[PDB]
Amino acid sequence: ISNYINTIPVEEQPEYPGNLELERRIRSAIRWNAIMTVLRASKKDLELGGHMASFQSSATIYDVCFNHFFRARNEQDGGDLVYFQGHISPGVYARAFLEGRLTQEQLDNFRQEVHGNGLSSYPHPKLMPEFWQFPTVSMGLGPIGAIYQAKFLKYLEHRGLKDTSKQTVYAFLGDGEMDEPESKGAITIATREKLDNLVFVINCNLQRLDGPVTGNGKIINELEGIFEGAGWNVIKVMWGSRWDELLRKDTSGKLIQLMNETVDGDYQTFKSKDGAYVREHFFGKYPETAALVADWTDEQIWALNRGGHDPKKIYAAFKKAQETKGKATVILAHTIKGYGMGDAAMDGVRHIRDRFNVPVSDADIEKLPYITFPEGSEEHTYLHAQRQKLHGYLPSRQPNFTEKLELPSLQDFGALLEEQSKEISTTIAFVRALNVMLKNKSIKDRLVPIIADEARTFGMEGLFRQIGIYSPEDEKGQILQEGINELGAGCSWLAAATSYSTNNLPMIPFYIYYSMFGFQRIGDLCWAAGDQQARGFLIGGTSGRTTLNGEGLQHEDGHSHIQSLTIPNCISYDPAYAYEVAVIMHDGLERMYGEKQENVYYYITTLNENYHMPAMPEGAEEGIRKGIYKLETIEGSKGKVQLLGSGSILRHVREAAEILAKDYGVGSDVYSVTSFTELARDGQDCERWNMLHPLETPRVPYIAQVMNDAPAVASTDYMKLFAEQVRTYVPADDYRVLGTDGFGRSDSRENLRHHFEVDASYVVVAALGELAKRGEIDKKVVADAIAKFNIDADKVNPRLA
Amino acid sequence: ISNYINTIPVEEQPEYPGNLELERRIRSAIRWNAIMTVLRASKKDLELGGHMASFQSSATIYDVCFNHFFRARNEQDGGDLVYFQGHISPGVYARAFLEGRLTQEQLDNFRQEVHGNGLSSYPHPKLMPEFWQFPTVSMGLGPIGAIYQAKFLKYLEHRGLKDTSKQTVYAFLGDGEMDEPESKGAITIATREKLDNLVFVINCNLQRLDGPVTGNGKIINELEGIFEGAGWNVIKVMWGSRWDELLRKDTSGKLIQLMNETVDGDYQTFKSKDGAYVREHFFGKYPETAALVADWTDEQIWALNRGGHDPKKIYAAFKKAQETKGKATVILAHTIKGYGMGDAAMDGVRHIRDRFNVPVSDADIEKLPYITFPEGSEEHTYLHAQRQKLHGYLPSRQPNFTEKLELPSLQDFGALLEEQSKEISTTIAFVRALNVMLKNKSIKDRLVPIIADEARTFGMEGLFRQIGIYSPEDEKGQILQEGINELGAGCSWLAAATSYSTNNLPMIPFYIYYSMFGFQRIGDLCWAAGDQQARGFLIGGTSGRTTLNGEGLQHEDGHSHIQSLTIPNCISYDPAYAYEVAVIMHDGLERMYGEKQENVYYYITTLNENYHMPAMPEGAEEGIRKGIYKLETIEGSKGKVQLLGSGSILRHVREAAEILAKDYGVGSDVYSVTSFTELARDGQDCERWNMLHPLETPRVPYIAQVMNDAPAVASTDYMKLFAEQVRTYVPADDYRVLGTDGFGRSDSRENLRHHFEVDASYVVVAALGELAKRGEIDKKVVADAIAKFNIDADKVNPRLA
Ligand SMILES: COP(=O)(O)[C@](C)(O)c1sc(CCOP(=O)(O)OP(=O)(O)O)c(C)[n+]1Cc1cnc(C)nc1N
Ligand SMILES: COP(=O)(O)[C@](C)(O)c1sc(CCOP(=O)(O)OP(=O)(O)O)c(C)[n+]1Cc1cnc(C)nc1N
Ligand SMILES: [Mg+2]
Ligand SMILES: [Mg+2]
Repeated sequence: ISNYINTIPVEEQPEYPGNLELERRIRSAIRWNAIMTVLRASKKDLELGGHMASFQSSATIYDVCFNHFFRARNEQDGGDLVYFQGHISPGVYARAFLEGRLTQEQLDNFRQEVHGNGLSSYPHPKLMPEFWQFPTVSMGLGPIGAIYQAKFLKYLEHRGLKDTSKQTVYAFLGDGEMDEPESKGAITIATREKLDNLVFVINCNLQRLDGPVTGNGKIINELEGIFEGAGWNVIKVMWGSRWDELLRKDTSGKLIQLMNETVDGDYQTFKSKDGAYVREHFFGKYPETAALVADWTDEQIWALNRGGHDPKKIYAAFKKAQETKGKATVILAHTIKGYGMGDAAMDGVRHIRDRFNVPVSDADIEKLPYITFPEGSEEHTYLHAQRQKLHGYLPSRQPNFTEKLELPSLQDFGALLEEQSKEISTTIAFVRALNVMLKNKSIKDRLVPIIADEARTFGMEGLFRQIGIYSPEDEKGQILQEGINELGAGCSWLAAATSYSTNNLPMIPFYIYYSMFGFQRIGDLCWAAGDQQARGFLIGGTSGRTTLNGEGLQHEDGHSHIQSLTIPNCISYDPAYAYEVAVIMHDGLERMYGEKQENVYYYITTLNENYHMPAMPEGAEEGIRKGIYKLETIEGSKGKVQLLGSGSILRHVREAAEILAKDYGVGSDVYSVTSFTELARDGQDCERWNMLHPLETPRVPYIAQVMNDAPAVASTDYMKLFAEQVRTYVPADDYRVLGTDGFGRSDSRENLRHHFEVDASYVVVAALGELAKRGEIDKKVVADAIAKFNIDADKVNPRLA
Repeated sequence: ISNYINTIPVEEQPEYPGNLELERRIRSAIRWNAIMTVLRASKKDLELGGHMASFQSSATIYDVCFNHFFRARNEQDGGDLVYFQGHISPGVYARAFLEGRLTQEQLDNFRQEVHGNGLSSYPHPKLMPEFWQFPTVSMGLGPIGAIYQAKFLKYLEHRGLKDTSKQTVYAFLGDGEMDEPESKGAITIATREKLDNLVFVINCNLQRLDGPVTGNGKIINELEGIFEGAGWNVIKVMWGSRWDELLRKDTSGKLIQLMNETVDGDYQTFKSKDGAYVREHFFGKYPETAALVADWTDEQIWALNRGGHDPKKIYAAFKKAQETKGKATVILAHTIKGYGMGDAAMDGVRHIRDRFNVPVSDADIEKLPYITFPEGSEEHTYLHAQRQKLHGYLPSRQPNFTEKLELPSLQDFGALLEEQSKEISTTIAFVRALNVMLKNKSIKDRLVPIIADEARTFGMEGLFRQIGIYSPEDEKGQILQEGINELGAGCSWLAAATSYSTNNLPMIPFYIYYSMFGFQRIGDLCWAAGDQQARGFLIGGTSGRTTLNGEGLQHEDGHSHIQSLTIPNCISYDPAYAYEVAVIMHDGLERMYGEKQENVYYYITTLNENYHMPAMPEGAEEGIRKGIYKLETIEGSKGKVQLLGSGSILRHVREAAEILAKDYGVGSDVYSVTSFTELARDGQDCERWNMLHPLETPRVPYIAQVMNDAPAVASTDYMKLFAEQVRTYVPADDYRVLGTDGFGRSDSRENLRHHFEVDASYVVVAALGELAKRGEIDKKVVADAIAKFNIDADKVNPRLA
């Protein structure tokens, strides 16, 4: 911790390069337009919401950056990647309007987007695909997202894929937001990886929403203490220019002592009072500090301002950051929340128009008019001139990449479509599939395999040799080993998965990890990734409740597919065989990185269990993509059922089919369900459309074009809801679903599959019971199966075990 | 960052209080048994798994704590709260066996728990309720959980509820695990709250699972740097006692220097070579260093050990931690992963036996025998004596609290059961219910309201005047204000929700926050809370996709219920009315904290929208708790349907019922569904039971007892699956479900409810559609309803919008 004053003394401060007077004029119009946008919205009385106090506190910080630092996307790179603090969006909209990028109508449609000519409350690429870039309103994600984005830019340079040396990643953070663990939890990575292309800008207004961040402490010193300790370059922007003479003339050092000892709570109390109060309670603390302003008026004392509101102090900080190498920089900008808003914290607008000398008549002021600068005016000219010098306007977003990739054909995965020699797992199939992609000229080096420590568990260790591990194992290494850090790996994945948009350089990441620690652990990032239109693959390894058998409660995943189906643009699959994994990976590659450029990302659960991998049935490709296909039908003259399975449990459902046929004379149609969720969505879309077009030919759910009406049983390694979700669309009156509801526990696969009532025995009993209800076999046969199979009909429901 | 030597020089090192040689005899048996447990499991060839290398590196650290520090649960307090690193569990089981707390048959069932006499892979209270206390195997949750547990202990002392001053919270962490953002992201909280009852014990073996944490750096210095920066007391336990004469003998300071410049990777390299390669590639760096070991044998060099393996060095650290006040302490213990396992990390077993002088003869070694110390032996005597002086054995867990609470009756919530004069929301209902609880003598001071910054948004402000904010606004304050930190808040909620077990002191937490930032953001902690048998309330405020209308994509929650239903022991509700909220909160209170002591926690989504709140219908209580009740029946002669709604959307389904009756003569039964998830679980249980008891009369799902066969339509503020999950159990041929699938966006509630196709007009069209299909009405009237209601039949599916 250093003294509570500016890091950069005035004698080391560079001359300000812009026109302060003209800049303030434009900045005041932006402040005004932002407040008009939100006030106009609130007048509608539709609970639209919106904030003003935060942007008022950081407007000058953004202004200096827009006028002198921010590079826009250009022909060479995506420009500076700015993670705009979410709730200051009105200020960004206000500037964009001023630059003629948005119409008044749009501002008048702030927070009213459904009908198409409105603006989102916050940065949401999915809602405004040509405008916003990084979803930041869920606090804490921006900081860690920014760290891994800066690290990815370095990666692209080190790998010789793109020169990104001219890009800087700015993460605009709140001080209260720094309390989210995700906020400082990975700051150490920036020092490890020497991220001198990263600048954290923390708006230290000392307040969060309902009160001070740490009233009895000094948040700025806390921030400086931990960032410095983590090895970052810390630049404090504490006091404005009026304080300089004061600090210089004070030979006693008491003013510094006084600033050091005063806590946040008191500094906040001062700004809520007046000049006389500050003279008595702050300077009045010591005779020497009292003497420094004895000859000042109370009004002159009240003029003293925080550093984050002084363009000269701000510039000094951003320029210094720009020259700092070998590590990242954090700028702690001291501001006043609700700056210039008066008592507020219908003439409160009058106060604001007076305070910022806004050019709005006391006559028109009732109309909450927006201010624009006409073409040819000083303001208009300067505004655009500064932006053109920095390559244009930002934020801006390109929705599709321009180059054409020569993707592998499904035939290139031919080896995986044949029966496999040895028993292997779908995870081994995944690695084999990746190897096929790594032989493809067009995308081999665009692939970004990502792992969170665990590689050996996934048989990925065979790649540490072939393509190497990134380590600026050298800087040309291709694999990203992020350690025990799922959120960090997900942030690398996200940066890679959106490179097609931000850098017009499509990269195809495959992040494989323990499925349990996917959506459950980084779900807020998975949602944000959907918002950011990520295109990549999330491979949930060691998946299935009963399949990662020895690991237990906190590892046995029988529900990640329930979490993943809540993300609209995530496409999820639970393949049982190697050929399915290949057809799915190929399809995903084609949809996301082929000419379609579909904005979706994939989720594929894979397994750590080896078993026989048969050849793909001729023509089953499309059915695998759609979510289901008939594997075979076994004959039997005593009855007929339908049996569905997915993932590791399918082979057990097939075992049940053979038992039903040979022991009971019951034939069956056996289906592999590669994606219950895609089938459910398809069924939902068909019935929605049918409800809306009552006079037309009703659409038939895909699952109904595959299944028939005989009694059906489904079993998977996931909770029942995974397979039950398609009930409405299954065309049979009986559809029984077995699943792994309940907490996991350690045991053999055999014991867990019996415990969770999903093994072949339970599928047979479920099928026989349906026949028995139809009077096709004696109920005693079902009772006898239960006993023969050692099934305990009265053990507690696994959900409650 | 200090020199790469012990923080506590030998001159300030207290005399070790124990019998080193005897403790080693005991420790060697624990080491042996842990290994035997894992090897015997491996022999079964059931992919059970388990670890050995990690515990071998930290065994002595734990051993010193078990002999001289760890306080067991006693009559005064719950003892020290030890968050044992998850994968060192075999060592804990080995010691417990040696203490006679576990049997040999239990060790032989390591990782086979289904049949009842086994041991979980890791610390899972849900699976071993009388043994484990804290779920730590999901890395990163242990450290932040421990920080807030330590804070909660202080809270209990300041509130005057329990004297926890003698309790220390120990978090045993791995160095690789420190990369999890949750691991270091909340550490400044320990400094703000002066948590001198918290000790972080980081096993710095320089390795994670697939390689070194940071081979090109020095993870110990990185850790010291940031913890020191966060205000913690850092104690580095670097070198064993053999280095003391050496470090002192060096006058050039070349050794200190040599130690400072060597990177993690080099150090790991050395421990795989031998004294030879060490006296040359480490000591043979500077003539002054290689000269210190001039008169030394390559064997005496190879003898130099890391501090984490020397009990004298370990004791000093823990003793210094125990004495420290005003801040938390972190101990960085330098160890060797796979310590003493030689060759590897019957020949390897022979090596272990010899290396640690294990009392196992050549004749018995092939049987992989466990060792025990007979009563009367020195080892047995010492083992138990040390533990008795420390109040007993740990870990151990008490599943139920002993005191009897006098809970408020449902009558005490009478005002909430009546028709409300003022239009209010379910969130206002929750705050009022809390207030009722706050007037109950027995539980008023056991309630723990928790907020993450936002209180004003939730109308929680009126409570500050009543009970205040915990702020050591004073240390008697009842409300926990955790700032912008949902994970921290969840950890405080967990600490409070499990106080009933940990301190035999029931505390009832109510954590209210934006629902979107619940399971989605802290889902891994929620799962873990289930494992920890948490009994508390999670209130997802501002819930529903269309109800928090202006906030948009990262705020509009139409899926938290899909995430919460994956947790077995979480009970979820989405009430529409104030009376339902009171009935739900009363029942949860009774279930969890009444005599039943059910191990579940509640999740209730509440709304920010005000509307008319009717009186609870006579006798609806049981239906409200079970999940559904028939609100009303509307007469009609043209047809009849059933309409279901929950949350804020029920109001609209009720309006659709009026329209159906007024404009189309269609009558209906209207049901409020307070919990689609509890109904689906009930349905699954009935079907599971019916399948398992084919000779019995089929049980009928509650929802089917309540409903009839008339065409049904359901609408909610969540994705369709929320209501579709009960499809199988709805006894009607048609069950259409409207829901809010798709990303949220900003707009008026009216525009979003139309966009997401869940408003009254869509319910009416859905119902007419079913009647037309049945022939009751003409399809043409369905078509005319669509145009009449300004419904765009061809707009894109909201899931895709
Ligand atoms: C819906 O509007 P809101 O509640 O005002 C909003 C914008 O959603 C905010 S703003 C806010 C306080 C921000 O305080 P900071 O000091 O970080 O920023 P500022 O002082 O405003 O510059 C919080 C906690 N949240 C809520 C919040 C909480 N948790 C997460 C993960 N994200 C949030 N964004
Ligand atoms: C299946 O067992 P496993 O992989 O050996 C296990 C126990 O599951 C572990 S152990 C482990 C490495 C531990 O490294 P540390 O340096 O922290 O500890 P140690 O060196 O062993 O003392 C990881 C990443 N995981 C996996 C892991 C990853 N991510 C989370 C959130 N939790 C985990 N626990
Ligand atoms: Mg702030
Ligand atoms: Mg380690």
